[PDB]
Amino acid sequence: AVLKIISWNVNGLRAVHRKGFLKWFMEEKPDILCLQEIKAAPEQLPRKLRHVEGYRSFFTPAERKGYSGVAMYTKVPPSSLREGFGVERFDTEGRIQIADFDDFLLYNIYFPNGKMSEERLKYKLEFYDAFLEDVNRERDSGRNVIICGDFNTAHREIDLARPKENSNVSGFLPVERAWIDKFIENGYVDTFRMFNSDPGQYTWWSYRTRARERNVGWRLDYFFVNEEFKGKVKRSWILSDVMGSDHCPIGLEIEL
Ligand SMILES: [Mg+2]
Repeated sequence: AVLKIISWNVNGLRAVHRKGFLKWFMEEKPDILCLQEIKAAPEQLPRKLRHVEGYRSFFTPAERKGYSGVAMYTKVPPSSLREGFGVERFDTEGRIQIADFDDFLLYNIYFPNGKMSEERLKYKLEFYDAFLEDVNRERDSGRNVIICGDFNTAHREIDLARPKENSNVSGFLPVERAWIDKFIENGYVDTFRMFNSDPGQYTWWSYRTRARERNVGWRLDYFFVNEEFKGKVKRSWILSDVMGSDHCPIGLEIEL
């Protein structure tokens, strides 16, 4: 059977809701929909957002109000839903949904970002580590994994408009690029680069300069599967026409 999964850093759900998010949701009709940066507290959401017809909905808010948060809409509910890696300082910021769909585990992650300081960076990298360890334990037990969401890092030079002036800014630091190397070398696949080899493919553009209309952007949103499972991924694309956020959605399509 074909399964369509979408992943989107919505940059505040309320905000994307005001730009026809429901219209588009109903149009595309994916089997699972992963969301990052809900920003709003779930018990505050317009009811039509929390109660979408045909979809059970899962919300994982941060402690801070107005901040972070992840969400998942799925036609068929999972066996269970985890909201953490098991290390405290990472699990309390509503960044983690690990949902068990029997055939695979679905990681909906909103990774942090290492900007403004070194501690911020340290936390991002330690987060990366805690995630890698978590996904490996699950994979080593013979489970198949799908990781999607905002990784906050463009992998290679081919993954952003301006690499040269950015390699000392967080998002493209060699350290951050080095991790994605490690991550892959542990047995995981950037699904999109399985089918697309072109440059100029982005998932985020700065609102601040109308960067999208020029396509001066970054690829920060990824779908990852474990190598043993790549045979079953049919499509992996970027829905770059879909407006409403500073990120656009990206999609995965799998078999059985
Ligand atoms: Mg954002």
